[PDB]
Amino acid sequence: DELDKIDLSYETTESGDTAVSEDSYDKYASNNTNKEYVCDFTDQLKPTESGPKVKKCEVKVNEPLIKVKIICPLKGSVEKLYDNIEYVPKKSPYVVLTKEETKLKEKLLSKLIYGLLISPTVNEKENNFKEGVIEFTLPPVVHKATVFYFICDNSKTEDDNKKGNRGIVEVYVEPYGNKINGCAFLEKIKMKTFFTQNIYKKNNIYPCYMKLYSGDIGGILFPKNIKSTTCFEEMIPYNKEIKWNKENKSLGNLVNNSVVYNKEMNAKYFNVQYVHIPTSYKDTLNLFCSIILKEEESNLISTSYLVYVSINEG
Amino acid sequence: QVQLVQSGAEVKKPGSSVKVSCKVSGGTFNTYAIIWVRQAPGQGLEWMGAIIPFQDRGQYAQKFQGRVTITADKSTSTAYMELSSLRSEDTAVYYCAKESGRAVADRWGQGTLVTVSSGGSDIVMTQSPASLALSLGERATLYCRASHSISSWLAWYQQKPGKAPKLLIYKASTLESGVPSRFSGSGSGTEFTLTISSLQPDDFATYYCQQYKSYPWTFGQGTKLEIKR
Repeated sequence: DELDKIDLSYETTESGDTAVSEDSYDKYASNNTNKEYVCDFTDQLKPTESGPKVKKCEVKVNEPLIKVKIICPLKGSVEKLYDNIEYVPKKSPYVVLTKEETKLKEKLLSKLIYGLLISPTVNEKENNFKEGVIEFTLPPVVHKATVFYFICDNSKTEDDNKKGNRGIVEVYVEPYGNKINGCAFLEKIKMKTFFTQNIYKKNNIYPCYMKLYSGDIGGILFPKNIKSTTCFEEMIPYNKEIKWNKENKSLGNLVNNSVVYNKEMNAKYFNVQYVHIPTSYKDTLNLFCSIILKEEESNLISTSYLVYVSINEG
Repeated sequence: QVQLVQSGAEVKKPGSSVKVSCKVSGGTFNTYAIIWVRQAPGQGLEWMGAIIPFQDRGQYAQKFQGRVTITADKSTSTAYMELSSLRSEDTAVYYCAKESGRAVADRWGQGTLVTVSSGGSDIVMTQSPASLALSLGERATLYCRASHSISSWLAWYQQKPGKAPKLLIYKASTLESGVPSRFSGSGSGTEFTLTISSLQPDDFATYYCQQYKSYPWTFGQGTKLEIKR
C-alpha cells in the first residue's frame, strides 16, 4: 500500500550531519501522563547561536497498551523558524527507523510489533507528520526488546547566525506480558502465540472463553470473514447478580472506566480489539457477545462464534 | 567522556579458547553497536563482528563463523568476544570499539594482546602509497580505493605503534572533534584522499582507510608515514 511502502535504499544516522556524538546529545524522557507518552518538539528545535544540538526524546516502555504521541512543528507554522524542517520517515508511524549494522533504515512498524495499533487519524486529521503529530498504541504483549526511531530535524533551518536543532525520538520497548486472555480466530506463528485460546476454523457454533479479573487485559483477533459482531458494544449479561437496564449493553456501560481499544476496528493490519478491566472494578459479571461471518464462500454450513466474558468469577 | 577498557593480555595453548572483555563507561550501551577488530602484529586491521546489546545476538564475518561468539552484559555495560580453537595465526591484538550515532566506530578500547603458545562480494580497500618518507613541514597525500561504490561511508584512522586506531575523518571529509585542521579528506564513490597540509612530529604513523557501508567492514592495508632519513 502507499501508506507504508518502504524504501529499502534509504539510509541515515541518529546524528545526521550535526557531527554530534551521542554522549553529547541532550537526552530527556518523554512526558508521560496516564498511558500516553508524549515527545513534544514544538519548543525544542528553534534556532540558537549554539545550534545545531541533538535533542533526544527517550520513550521507554515496559508496560502494556501505552499510547506514544510525537509532535513535530510544521514548516511555516511560525515564520522563519522552521522553513527547512524535515521529518523522517515521511510515512511515520507506519514506517519507522531501526538500526541495521550501524545505520538507521526503514522498517514496517507492524512487522516489528505484532498487534500494534495505528489509527488512520489523529484529531480528525491524517495520522502523519504532515499534520504535525503521529500516534500509535503499543499492544498488551511484546516478546522481544525492540528499538526504533523518528527524526524531526530542524538543523538545516538558518536564521541569522543561528541554526535549528535535530530532534530524535528513540522508542525502547522492553518485553512485557505473556498472552492476552481471549481468543484468536484463525507471521501466522505470531498470531498463534499471542492469545491464550486459538479457535481454528470450525463449521458450527463454537465457544471462545475470555476470563478476566480486575486489572486484566483481554482481546480478540476477529475472524477474517467477519460480517457482524456484538463484541463489545452490545453485550448481554447472564447470571442474576443485579437488575439489568437493557440499554446498558456496552462493556463501557457495564464496567465503569473499562477501556476498549480499536472499537472502530479501523486500525491497519490487525483485526483486533483489546479490553482493559480497571483495578477499581471488583464486582462479578458474566457477559456474552457473538460473532457472525459472511457466507462469501459456502461450506454448506454457516459459521458463528459465541464469546463468553467472565469478570471476577472467583 | 566515553572510555572502553578491555581485559588484560592472555597466553593460551593451541586449541584453547579465550574470552576478552570490553567495559564501556560514560556512554549509552544498550542501543549502540559494539564491534570487535583484531590486528595481527605488523599486519592490518580485520573486522570480526558486532553486537547491538539489546538484541542479544552478534553478527560475524564469515571468516570467523562458528569460532567467535560476541555477547553483551547490559547490567554491567560489558561486551565480550570469545574465540575458540585457537591456533598460532590467532596471535593478535584484539580491539573493541563502539559507534556513537554517526555509524562509524569512533570510540576504541586500548587493545588486548592474545598469544597462542605451547569471502566473495566483500569490499576490498586498496591504499597507496604503502610507505611515505617525508620531512617535517612537507605535505603528505594518501590515497584509498574501494572495489565497490561506498558513497561517502569511508573513515580514516591514525595508529601509532602499540596504540589503538584513532579516528581522524569520517563520512569521507568530516573531521572528528579535536583533530587538527591540517588533516582533510576528499572523495566519494570509489576514490578517496587524505591530505596533511604540513607534517609535524606527531603525524608520523600508519594510516588506514575503512569502508563502513556494509558488513564485513574492511580496511586498507595502511600507509606507513615516516621521517625522511
